[PDB]
Amino acid sequence: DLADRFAELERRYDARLGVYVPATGTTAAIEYRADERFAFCSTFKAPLVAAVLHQNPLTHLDKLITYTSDDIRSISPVAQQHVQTGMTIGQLCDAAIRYSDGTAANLLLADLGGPGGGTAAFTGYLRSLGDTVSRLDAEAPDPPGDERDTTTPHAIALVLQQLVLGNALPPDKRALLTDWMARNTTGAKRIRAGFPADWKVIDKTGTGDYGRANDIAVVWSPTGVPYVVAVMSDRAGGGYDAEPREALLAEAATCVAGVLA
Ligand SMILES: *C(=O)[C@@H](NC(=O)/C(=N\OC)c1ccco1)[C@@H]1NC(C(=O)O)=C(COC(N)=O)CS1
Repeated sequence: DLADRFAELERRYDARLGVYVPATGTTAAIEYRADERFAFCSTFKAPLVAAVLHQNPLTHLDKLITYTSDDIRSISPVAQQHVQTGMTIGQLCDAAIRYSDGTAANLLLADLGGPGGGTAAFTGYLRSLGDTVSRLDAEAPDPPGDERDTTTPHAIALVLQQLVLGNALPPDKRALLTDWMARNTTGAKRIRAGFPADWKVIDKTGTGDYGRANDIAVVWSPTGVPYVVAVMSDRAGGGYDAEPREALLAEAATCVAGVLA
């Protein structure tokens, strides 16, 4: 029984854990706290890039964006390296997904445009995909329970499913998004750690205060059967400085993989 295993992990890591895997041909949906709200953290950057791709011709990826000192307000491993030259939209998408770059995400939000520095248009994009649940309210750089900047494992899984496996994006734009997630550098110790090496994993991570650790993935079996895996967690019991625990997500993913293999 998965629910007992998930509950066991919650006690181990003094955590709240949310899990959703959408149903397939032969597997029922896996769900644990799947309709509870958890902070997006950086996981919004995957649908954000989808929004930017959708909104523009593909050659918009070549548009150079300039930025300066006061735009670097959050963890931005790539954008800090290129502040003196600027970065193209394509480079920003790359950084936002593969390095979870905060500045890159803010600039992409600004590119999408509109009220709240792009957060309203980003939320509008999710609504267009039938997601009435998620909301983005602020930029990089939220107390536990607060509904601002939250999604649910259920909602974000269905969004990722449409983006990667469905037809939310035309194939050419879909492949750009899928490739960036495939080449992600931040996810080795999360969902990836729970699935055997002969399963393909693409993902976008999220990490925050109050022990927040997320990962959203699409995985493929050795025979090419895809599954969407959304795992979210926080550790409110440790306060603001509670350490995020990647191992919680690795273990949750291992339990899921055991059911799907
Ligand atoms: C997105 O989740 C974002 N994280 C942050 O910007 C955080 N603090 O600013 C409010 C934060 C808190 C703890 C760590 O960062 C970026 N994303 C990610 C990510 O995992 O996607 C990280 C991850 O660090 C890892 N791998 O442990 C930090 S920056």
